Amino acid sequence: SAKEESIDVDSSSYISAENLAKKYVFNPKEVSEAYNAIVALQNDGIESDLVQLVNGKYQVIFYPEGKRL
Amino acid sequence: SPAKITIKANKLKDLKDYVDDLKTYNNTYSNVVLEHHHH
Repeated sequence: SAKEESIDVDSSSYISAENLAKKYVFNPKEVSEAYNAIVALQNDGIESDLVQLVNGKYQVIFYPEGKRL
Repeated sequence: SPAKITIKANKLKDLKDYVDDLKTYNNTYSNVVLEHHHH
């Protein structure tokens, strides 16, 4: 078994960044690389597999390391 | 179970802001570990 979670930041109800971080431990390098990719696309038009327009929204994907204690 | 988290926004600015907040909190919670050693 595996869990897919969608967080639609444009929707009426989604998990807060604070609560997502409370729930999961993320590899900081993963998150940093995605953040930088978003900035590069926004500022300089640099395309990356990390940040894609899919079905009308830009998206990033994260694979949490663990459930936070 | 293994988890795959997809974060989506129509505007890059909104996606950026969510990820920026996530980055901040993820780092803060990880820093708590180091604080326990410092203190």
